[PDB]
Amino acid sequence: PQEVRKANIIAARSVADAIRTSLGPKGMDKMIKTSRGEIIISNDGHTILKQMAILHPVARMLVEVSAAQDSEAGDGTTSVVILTGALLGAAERLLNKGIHPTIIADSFQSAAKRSVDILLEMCHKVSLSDREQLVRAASTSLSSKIVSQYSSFLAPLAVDSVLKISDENSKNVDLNDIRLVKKVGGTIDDTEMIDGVVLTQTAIKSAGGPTRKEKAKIGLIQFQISPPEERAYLLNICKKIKKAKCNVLLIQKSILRDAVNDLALHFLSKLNIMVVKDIEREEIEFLSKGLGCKPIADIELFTEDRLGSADLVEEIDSDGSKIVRVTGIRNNNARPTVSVVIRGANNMIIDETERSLHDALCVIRCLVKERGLIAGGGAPEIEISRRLSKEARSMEGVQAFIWQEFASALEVIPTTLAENAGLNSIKVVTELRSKHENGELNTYEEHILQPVLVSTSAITLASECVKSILRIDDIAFSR
Amino acid sequence: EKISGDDIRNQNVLATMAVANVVKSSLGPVGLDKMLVDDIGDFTVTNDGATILSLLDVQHPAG
Amino acid sequence: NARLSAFVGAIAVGDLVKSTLGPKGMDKLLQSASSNTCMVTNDGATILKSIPLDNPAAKVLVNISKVQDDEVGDGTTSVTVLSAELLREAEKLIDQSKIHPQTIIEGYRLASAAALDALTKAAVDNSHDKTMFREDLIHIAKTTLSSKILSQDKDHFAELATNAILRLKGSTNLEHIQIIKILGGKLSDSFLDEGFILAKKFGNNQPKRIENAKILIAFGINTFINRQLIYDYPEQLFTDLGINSIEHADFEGVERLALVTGECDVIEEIMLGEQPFLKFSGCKAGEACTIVLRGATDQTLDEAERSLHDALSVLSQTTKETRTVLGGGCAEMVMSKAVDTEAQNIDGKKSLAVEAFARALRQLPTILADNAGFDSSELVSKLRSSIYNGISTSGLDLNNGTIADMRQLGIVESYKLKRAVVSSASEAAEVLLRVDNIIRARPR
Amino acid sequence: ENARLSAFVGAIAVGDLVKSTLGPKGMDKLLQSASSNTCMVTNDGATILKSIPLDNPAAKVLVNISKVQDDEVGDGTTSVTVLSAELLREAEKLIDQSKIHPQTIIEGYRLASAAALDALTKAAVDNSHDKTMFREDLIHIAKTTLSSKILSQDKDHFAELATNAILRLKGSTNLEHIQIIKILGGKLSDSFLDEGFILAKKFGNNQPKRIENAKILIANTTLDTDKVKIFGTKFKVDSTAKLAQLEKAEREKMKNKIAKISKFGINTFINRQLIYDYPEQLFTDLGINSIEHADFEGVERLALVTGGEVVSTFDEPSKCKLGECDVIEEIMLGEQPFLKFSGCKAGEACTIVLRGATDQTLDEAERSLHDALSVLSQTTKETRTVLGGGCAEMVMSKAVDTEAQNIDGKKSLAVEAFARALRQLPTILADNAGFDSSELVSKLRSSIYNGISTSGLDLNNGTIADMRQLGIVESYKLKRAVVSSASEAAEVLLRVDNIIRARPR
Amino acid sequence: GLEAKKSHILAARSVASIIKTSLGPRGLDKILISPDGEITITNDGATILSQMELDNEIAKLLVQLSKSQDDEIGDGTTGVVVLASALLDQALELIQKGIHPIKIANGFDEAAKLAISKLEETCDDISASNDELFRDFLLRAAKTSLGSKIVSKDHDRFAEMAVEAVINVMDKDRKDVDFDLIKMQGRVGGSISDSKLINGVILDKDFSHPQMPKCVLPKEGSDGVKLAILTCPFEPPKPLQTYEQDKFKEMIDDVKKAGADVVICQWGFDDEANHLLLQNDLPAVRWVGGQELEHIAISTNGRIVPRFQDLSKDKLGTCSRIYEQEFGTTKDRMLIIEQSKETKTVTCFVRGSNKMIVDEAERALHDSLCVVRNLVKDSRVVYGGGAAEVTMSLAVSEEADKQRGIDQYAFRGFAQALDTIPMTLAENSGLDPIGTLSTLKSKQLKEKISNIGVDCLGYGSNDMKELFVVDPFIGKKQQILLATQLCRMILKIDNVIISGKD
Repeated sequence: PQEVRKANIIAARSVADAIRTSLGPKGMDKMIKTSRGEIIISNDGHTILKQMAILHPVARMLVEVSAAQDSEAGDGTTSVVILTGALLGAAERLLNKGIHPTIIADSFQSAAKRSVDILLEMCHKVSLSDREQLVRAASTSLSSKIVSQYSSFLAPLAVDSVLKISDENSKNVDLNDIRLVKKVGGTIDDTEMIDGVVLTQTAIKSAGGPTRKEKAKIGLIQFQISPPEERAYLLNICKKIKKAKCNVLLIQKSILRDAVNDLALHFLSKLNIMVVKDIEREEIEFLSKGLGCKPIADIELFTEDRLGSADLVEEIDSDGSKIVRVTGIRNNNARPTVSVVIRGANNMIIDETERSLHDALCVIRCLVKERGLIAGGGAPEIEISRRLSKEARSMEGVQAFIWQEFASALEVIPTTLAENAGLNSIKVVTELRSKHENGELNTYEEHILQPVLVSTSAITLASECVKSILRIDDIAFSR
Repeated sequence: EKISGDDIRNQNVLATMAVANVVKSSLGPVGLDKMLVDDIGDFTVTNDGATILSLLDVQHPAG
Repeated sequence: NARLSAFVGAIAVGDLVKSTLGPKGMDKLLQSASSNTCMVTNDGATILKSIPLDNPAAKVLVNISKVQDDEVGDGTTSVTVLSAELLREAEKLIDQSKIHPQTIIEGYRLASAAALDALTKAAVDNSHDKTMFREDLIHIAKTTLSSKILSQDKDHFAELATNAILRLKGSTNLEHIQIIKILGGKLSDSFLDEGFILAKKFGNNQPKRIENAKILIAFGINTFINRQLIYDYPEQLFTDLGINSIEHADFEGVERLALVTGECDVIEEIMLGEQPFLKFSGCKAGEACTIVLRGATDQTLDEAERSLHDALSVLSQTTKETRTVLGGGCAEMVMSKAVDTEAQNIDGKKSLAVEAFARALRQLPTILADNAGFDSSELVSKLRSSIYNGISTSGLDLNNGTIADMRQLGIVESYKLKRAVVSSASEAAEVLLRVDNIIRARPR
Repeated sequence: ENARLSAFVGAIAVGDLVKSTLGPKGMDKLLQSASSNTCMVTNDGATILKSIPLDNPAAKVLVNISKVQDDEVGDGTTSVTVLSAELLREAEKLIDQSKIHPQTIIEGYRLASAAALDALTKAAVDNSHDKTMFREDLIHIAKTTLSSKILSQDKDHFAELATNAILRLKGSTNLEHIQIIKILGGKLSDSFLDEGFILAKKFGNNQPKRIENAKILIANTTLDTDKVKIFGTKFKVDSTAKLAQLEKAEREKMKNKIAKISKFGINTFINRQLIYDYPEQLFTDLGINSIEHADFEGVERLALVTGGEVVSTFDEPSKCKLGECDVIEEIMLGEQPFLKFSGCKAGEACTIVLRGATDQTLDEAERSLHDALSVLSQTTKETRTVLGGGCAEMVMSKAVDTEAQNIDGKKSLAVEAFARALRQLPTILADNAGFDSSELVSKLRSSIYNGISTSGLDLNNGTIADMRQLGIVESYKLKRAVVSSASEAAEVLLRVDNIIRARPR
Repeated sequence: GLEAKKSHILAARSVASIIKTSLGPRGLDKILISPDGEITITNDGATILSQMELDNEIAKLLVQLSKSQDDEIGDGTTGVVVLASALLDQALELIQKGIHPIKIANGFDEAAKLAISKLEETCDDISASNDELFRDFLLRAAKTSLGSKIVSKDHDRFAEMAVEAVINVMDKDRKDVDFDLIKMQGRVGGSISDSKLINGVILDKDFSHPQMPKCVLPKEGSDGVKLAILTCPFEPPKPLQTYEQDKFKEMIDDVKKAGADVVICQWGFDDEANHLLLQNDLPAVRWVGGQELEHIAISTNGRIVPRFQDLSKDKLGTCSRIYEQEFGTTKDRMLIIEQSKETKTVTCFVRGSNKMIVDEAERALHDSLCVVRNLVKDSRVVYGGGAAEVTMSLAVSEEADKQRGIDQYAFRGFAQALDTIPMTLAENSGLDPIGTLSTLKSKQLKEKISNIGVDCLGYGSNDMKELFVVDPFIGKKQQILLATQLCRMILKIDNVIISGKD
């Protein structure tokens, strides 16, 4: 049964070694040409593994590991693939010695739990009450992005956004509740928090639309205003909405029929009922959470108890933007959320700006689950191997040899960082271990910092990945 | 198919070299022109190197 | 040609699930033509039903595994592997051992009686000190939850399944325990509730809390239950009359209500997992419980459903039969001694047939030590020497790697579960030994 | 892997050639040559193996092993190859299911072979009954050997000494139990027989001439004048007296070993070299008797008759195997000091003291005596038989199963598989005779398993019958010769991990 | 520079992997077939490697080194080759990481020197413990090599033969044992219990005519026994019976004036030559090899006489006596030449009932005589059998963190390469190599620093210090030096050039 595992390890090692060249900003970029003729270029490990269309069944698990890497930690999608292949490469000599993969798999889970406590003792203890390190963490992370001078004002906006939803014991917080709406026009210097909610579209541009209303109710309605005499059919639709005093109508976007008839615009103009159409399907679940409302399919299902409250609903005047904002949801059951509007002249600005804020919110969220940060650049990978050197002598049996090979696989990550930078691989690693007798974590003066959750999740996900790889002893066709 | 290592690196250099060697004759006002034939069989005669690269059909990511 | 295809074809069936046996076992992966349906699971019933087989003799073990899954739901892998080991040794019993095939059948019949007598003499139950009997249910629940993701929190899940069965005190029917699976939260957040949590609400707009309600399945009733939907106008008319109507009641929900109630003291509506729930209170001698498991993803819940249903099905049978035996390779080792004991007086042609059954009993713990990373021939032989003459207590340990007592480590098994495995597996092997030829009619 | 396959499948294919020829009812085989007109048919197992050319380098080893049985005895050569081939069939099942070095399994065969030889001894019978007729024939043959030898002067006295030196042994017939003392200035007719082990060159000066309840310890050390050659070693000393002081410090550490001698509870110590007066003086206060000039031969012959062992080092106090003798008497005969031992535990031995007129008559009398005792003692292991008919083959099978009770973890399958090879002999005999091997052997093992089983293989009626009533017996010498040869044959093949292909001719 | 570094590691690994299973007393034997058709089976790695004829350029270095190991030590045959392959396997992982090959060569040289100083502190003294305990090591030295053979029953007899032989041929000044001064001779037949120790050359002879006496008379209290060594044949002068007889009377006068009892020549003799030598009680010896004459002058303190006119009484070899002693049942009836004084050379007499037993006993005695030389040359010794390699591993690995730079990884790879021998002994003993290696390291740290090795042959327990199992330190030190010397020469050659066969 070893021929099935050895074939999967070698096939997965070639994938990990291929992504290994993409580690770091100076790493080698990989090209993938789709059958349709599209060619993409980037160093992202999650994008390469997704568009590669790997036919190997076990190698497809790296996509799920890279997906959870960006969803939990938010960084290290390339490093988790390298660490996964490092354990697979070290497991090749383990099988040659006659070791069953169960001991190999059970030792990685025990070594991953002990590696967390080693990093926590060497990590710097920080708290969320201090905003000095929270602003500098997100500001230096944007040095790899187009934003440079405007990144100074973007850091405190992301800090105050997380501190409201972080609380204390909440631990993990869903990132889908943070919506970044990009729109052409404006600039980066203009930002509005708008903690109530922010939509993705504009308002009615036709004649008669108020486009602004004060003290209105907001609710989700899946109905649509359409003809089947036609004004009498549309009058009963607007009359039932007036019964619950709902001045804000949100209609789900559908290409089947229209949203609101022009005849109904004159009816709602006298009642001062604002209408916002073209609501995307992705925002249906979003608006049902922060606003605390419920999707309403029919007109009979529409009730007053499912309607929220809005202080002032207005359409902000801006060049090529016209963004509508809502403040003061006034809902005790529904917790508030953060929706930030992104503006810029070029389309390439608001695009990368949204992705740049994603990595900034993840690193800050890493401090919410587990506080503290570890300086990157190969420091946590080498520090663990330094502690496991003397600990390997305290073990007994087959596992004693695994601790030595586990620390050897951790050296692959700092070695790749030296290779992609043009410096000598071994020479740089020896200089770091030479000064380890004096310095410990010292990169601190270079304003380069990394959260502890990235280094913790990379070891945990890679330990379970390789554990599940050795569990497949056969490949069968079942349809 | 997947090709890595120095084998694909040499093919990328020879591919750009083949494309470069075609346009080296049109460099400068004293240079020589060329004819670009399509699948229909027609062609054109021009000394401008900017219009040549636009009408030249080459399948290659670096091309 | 048929005997060679039936023997080898059945071993290939056991070679698929050989890694799914034991808590240290491994997961098997399957891939269809669409390649997007691949799922990683260790369930033996899922592997056998999903994989198509053109061998007609292999289809017999598939239907037999379905009967074993309906009685308990676990141990289906051990039945297939044990049936495959009897056929693997039968190849040596026929060719080179000069044994009649019917003699092999009669050999397992006399050997099955010795295996059942070994489990009877080793079955010890304690009627007094129910606290000791409760601990036995905890150790049995740990073996049922093994091989599944729930093994992480199984230490906390041990008291969940044990205390749940103690709240029944009645028929073994599993319709009293309703399983509800809600996303979010860790697995350790699951709790035991006797209030009969309902996944559906009642009425359009009606009061949540109801006191002194009268449950009527369909008068002066405060609660109405209907199987079909409800029209708009009477739903509003029922509110003015003070009658609360319940909708979307399936056939499974009606059978659970008949085992509880009618009238109830308090009906409280709670919000968990973003969905209205109904927790009843103040029933009349409620025998029903509700276990709400909190998983991370739908894939974790789908595997936890049948994992908990199979664990409670074995604990439900422990109420009728209180006798327990020591597992973890110890149960198969004790039965191996009774086979060689009755081999002292035996006929000529039946001797090698019954002695082959003794080695087949040690093949099940042999695979258990394979997936555990240890050496099977080294560890089992050291235990066999101690069990050989007297002093039989300890059994195979899958963690430390030494010989330790199963009673001290908390590893025990039910007597009713083992007698069903030795039975069904013996009857499954006798069918395939009889067939020397297979004739299929011309299909249309 | 092909090295073991050539040593197993290659050997089994050659072993199965003579396997069907075992027994008078066994099969036959034709040996064909290139010209095909020179061929022949024979049932001999040794002829078929040697005539067939074998390019297998592992099969050539089995041919040289089978030649040992022909030169040592020459009977049952086919049974040795068949039994050795069955050991490879069980060893192949132990290896392929393990893939560990067979040397560990080889150690299990040695422990199992010891239990097989002990089971054959308890059930062994003999034709030695009515020894009165055997004693009259032993004295007549002994006088025949004395012809042409100087011992022919008196036949009656010398043949009587050899008669009482054999029948009175009741044990091993090896010449190491018979001590020969040769002295000068005496007559051959004055020779006498003594049951005690006799030395010469009496030990000690002030030591007593009588020792009661003596214990025997074997050790090798030099307590007198250590550091034999001091030449060449650099000596830096202020005075000459420091050189002799260094030897005293080296001998001072020997006091701990002398103290361990007293801890053994022994009253007598034996050493090959000499002993200085100071460690000898301490032997008097501790009650230790110092015996010197024990050489080597006389040590081995004394340790076997007294039930002791020989060791040159001390591993740990109060752990050893010691012999004992009740009375030690110091006498003098032939103008030479002699020693006399008596009262040994289970002591079986004798001493023949011959008095010659010169050195030529002494050497010729001892060599001619060993040739006469070898022929007479040859009949002790001859004609002695055991119960046959597959019984003794199954008795060795159940004896190994007794060893399978207390056994190590890795040696459990190695020893148990040895009993399976012993049960392959009745399986082969049942197939060659035309009977059912599965029915007969299974019913034969069930009866012999526990108690009161005289049954055996009966080929006339095709069933299990009592061999004692039919009078079916086989020689005990053939039993030990085949098992010992097959045990050594399996060692030669298993100890070879890799087999290089032989040069084709 | 590309495929050479990868091929040299795999070529030397496959050749060294042959004798890995034969290491130790439990190591399995092999079947060797000579080109003449003789089948030999032995566990000695020197016999297996010497019989290998191959064109592989890398594997030829194993044969060139093995020839010098038999003379210097003799026990470094299998152990060094396995240890040398361990340094090559660890160097292969460094080449893939970009480590320079000469740095690997110089890294193992500096690491070997540091491990020697560590064992110098933990070694123990023999003669300082006791004088008789030293002889107990010599008695049990040959018992270890002979314990795996039938010879182990009579092993007590062969232990005393090696003690008295080395003392005579070796002086405590230089402490050197020359192989040329030890004559190894054996024949087929007899038993192993009749082997005797002779202080001089044997020189088997039938004494020509049977009337000549089998013993040499003292000749009226003369000093020793004078023998004549002639490098020229005995023939009448040429560029008839009475002519040659009269010429023989002039040449025999040189023997009578010098007083030589026995005459030894390199060439045959005539019939009338033995007639004059018979009445004078002068036994004739003919057909003597050239190398046999060298052992005669060294043992008897004689000289080489080139011609007949140079024969003198001072150049005559002196011995105690020459007699013919029958050995067992063999009809050859060899002779014994004794001395009674300490000589500079000895001759080993070994017999056996089988041709293989004789050859296996002569080679086992060769390694036993070399251990005695190392025990006298170096009193400090260490406990082997797996305990020495683990001690060297923990010593280099501990000093690896203290030495920074590139040599930090060179010390780690050198420490892991030293773990191959105890794991190989653990594999050759039928035990878990990884599980046993962790046990030996745990007992030498948490408890106390001591020597506990892996048991190849079944013993009572661990801690061979209790069983008094000793190995020479300078013998083990010579093995680790030849291993690093061989590992460099393999790395120092990156080129492979071979021509065709015409």
